[PDB]
Amino acid sequence: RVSNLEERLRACMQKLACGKLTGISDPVTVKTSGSRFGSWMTDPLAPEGDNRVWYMDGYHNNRFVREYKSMVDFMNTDNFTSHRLPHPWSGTGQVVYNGSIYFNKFQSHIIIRFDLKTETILKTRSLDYSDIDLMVDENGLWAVYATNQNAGNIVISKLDPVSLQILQTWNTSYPKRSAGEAFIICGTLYVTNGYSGGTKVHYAYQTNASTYEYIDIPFQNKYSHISMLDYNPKDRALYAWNNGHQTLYNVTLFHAA
Amino acid sequence: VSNLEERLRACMQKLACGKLTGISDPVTVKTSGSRFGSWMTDPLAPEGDNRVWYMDGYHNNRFVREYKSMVDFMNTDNFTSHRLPHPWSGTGQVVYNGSIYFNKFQSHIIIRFDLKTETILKTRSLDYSDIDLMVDENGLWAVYATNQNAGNIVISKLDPVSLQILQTWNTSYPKRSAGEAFIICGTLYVTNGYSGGTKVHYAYQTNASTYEYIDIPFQNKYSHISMLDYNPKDRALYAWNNGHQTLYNVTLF
Ligand SMILES: *[C@@H]1O[C@H](CO)[C@@H](O[C@@H]2O[C@H](CO)[C@@H](O)[C@H](O)[C@H]2NC(C)=O)[C@H](O)[C@H]1NC(C)=O
Ligand SMILES: *[C@@H]1O[C@H](CO)[C@@H](O[C@@H]2O[C@H](CO)[C@@H](O)[C@H](O)[C@H]2NC(C)=O)[C@H](O)[C@H]1NC(C)=O
Ligand SMILES: *[C@@H]1O[C@H](CO)[C@@H](O[C@@H]2O[C@H](CO)[C@@H](O)[C@H](O)[C@H]2NC(C)=O)[C@H](O)[C@H]1NC(C)=O
Ligand SMILES: *[C@@H]1O[C@H](CO)[C@@H](O[C@@H]2O[C@H](CO)[C@@H](O)[C@H](O)[C@H]2NC(C)=O)[C@H](O)[C@H]1NC(C)=O
Ligand SMILES: *[C@@H]1O[C@H](CO)[C@@H](O)[C@H](O)[C@H]1NC(C)=O
Ligand SMILES: *[C@@H]1O[C@H](CO)[C@@H](O)[C@H](O)[C@H]1NC(C)=O
Ligand SMILES: [Cl-]
Repeated sequence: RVSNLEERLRACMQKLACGKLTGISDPVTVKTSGSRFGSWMTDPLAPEGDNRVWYMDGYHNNRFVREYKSMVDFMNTDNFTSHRLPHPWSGTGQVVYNGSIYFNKFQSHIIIRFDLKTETILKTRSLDYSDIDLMVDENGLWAVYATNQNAGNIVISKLDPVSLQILQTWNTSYPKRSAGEAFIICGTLYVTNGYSGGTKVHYAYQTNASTYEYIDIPFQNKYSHISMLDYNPKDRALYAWNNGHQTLYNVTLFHAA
Repeated sequence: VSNLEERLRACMQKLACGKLTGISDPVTVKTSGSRFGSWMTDPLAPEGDNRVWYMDGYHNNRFVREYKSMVDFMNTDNFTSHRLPHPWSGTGQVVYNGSIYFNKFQSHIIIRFDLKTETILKTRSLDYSDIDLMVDENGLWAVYATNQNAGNIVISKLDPVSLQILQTWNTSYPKRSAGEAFIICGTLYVTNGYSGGTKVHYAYQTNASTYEYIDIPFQNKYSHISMLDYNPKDRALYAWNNGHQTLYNVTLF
């Protein structure tokens, strides 16, 4: 199938162009709307003709997902379609991946896969261990959280996007309490210092080698508070919810291994 | 489809790249030919095309043996011979994308010869086995020594169609002292000699334009090696070992 090879080729090229984070560009304010907390994103596996933006206000008591037709439509207008999820989410760490929205069920360790076209829950899984951050990079679906197994320290888990089974789990040394926002680029989890004030990326955990090291990659916090910061492997950019603002960070990568 | 299948393979191979860390014990594929020669398979060949190309001698020969597959090559002496328009020199030939790239007899002339049409597609002279052509995950290469470089090995990235020199690197390694050499993921590995206890002890990364001396031993099973080339498709070192056809498995990192 031609459509299949084009998917495998695109995925391969993204992995081939993988690097380690060295620089974060200046943010471009996409839109100014919503409350203090929230999330906005696009589907990294969406077809070329699919540039839809998915938008979710708040980190609690909300079932409604906004669907904008395009990126330009999301900037200049407010014409969107409201989707009512069967369950409200918790936190701002959900992702739209391959036509489905993956989110954390309100006040629970339960991860839900919800098909946005069929309007149907496809899978439901509890970790039994924004408390849970779901994210996607060049390698697939991820889950970032914390356990009492660790000393409250951040935990990474690779998830099968269909069965939602944990494929592999990593222990980190970074305590979630002192953790700002986080994002995974090319299998390596980057952790920021805080949510408010001046923000920098000062922690990096490579999952391929199970090693961590302390870095220092500054990026201006254009506004007071950052409630979401997620990486999109297709755009090679950082999606951010910045205190009622939707901002985009360009990203540069340098590496060979 | 067929184009995407090849673009996917080219991408997957590049993704699995890494610097050489090990060379396994060789496997004797066949015992034939004179003391010098070269044998290979087209890295950009379809899955149904497992043909083995065979070139006996290093001086004034113009006949290439074509075996239908690895099986027919290993277990049979049934082959069809191709007559090249010009004799080659040395054992630094490569069969790339249906064409044989060889150095014209006693010259700096590289000839691209399509084996199906039996025609010469391109002919180019360089500035200067004197010229060794090889293929890795990145395409076609030319390795030799120049006059500007103090007899040191010189790498040139070639355009497989126009035989144009895209980029040139000058190593710090004298070709006279050099044994056989091969390119893996844009890095020239140079052996210590053709005979005795052989080992890879020089690696030049063309990407960073840097070099480092190493120590990667491998079994020179039949004492003398006149050909040693890397094939990015099956990730193995092809070798003409003193009238013997051998294969080395390679581990990267
Ligand atoms: C994303 O989801 C699509 C389906 O929406 C997957 O497409 C399937 O691809 C396989 C072969 O790769 C086919 O056998 C299936 O029939 C396809 N599904 C459908 C419904 O046609 C695609 O593989 C998914 N991609 C990832 C990375 O999970
Ligand atoms: C993450 O860390 C916890 C604790 O640091 C690990 O749990 C330990 O597991 C070992 C055997 O694997 C036991 O001997 C210890 O008694 C456990 N300690 C605790 C406090 O539970 C856990 O296995 C680690 N997981 C991963 C994936 O690294
Ligand atoms: C190997 O040879 C084939 C055949 O000539 C090349 O295929 C050509 O690909 C280009 C674009 O990639 C097309 O425009 C041509 O029509 C193709 N040729 C034919 C005959 O269909 C292929 O590109 C070559 N590969 C390399 C690496 O040189
Ligand atoms: C290089 O390694 C490959 C894989 O280990 C070898 O291919 C295997 O050959 C054995 C026979 O001893 C088979 O049982 C395996 O099934 C083969 N593997 C595959 C993936 O088909 C290959 O023979 C080795 N070649 C050399 C020259 O060492
Ligand atoms: C990122 O850089 C690209 C290339 O110049 C540009 O097209 C794009 O608008 C930039 N995006 C941001 C958010 O700066
Ligand atoms: C070595 O290569 C560099 C890079 O192109 C070039 O400037 C220099 O002249 C070369 N030296 C010799 C001796 O070839
Ligand atoms: Cl990767």
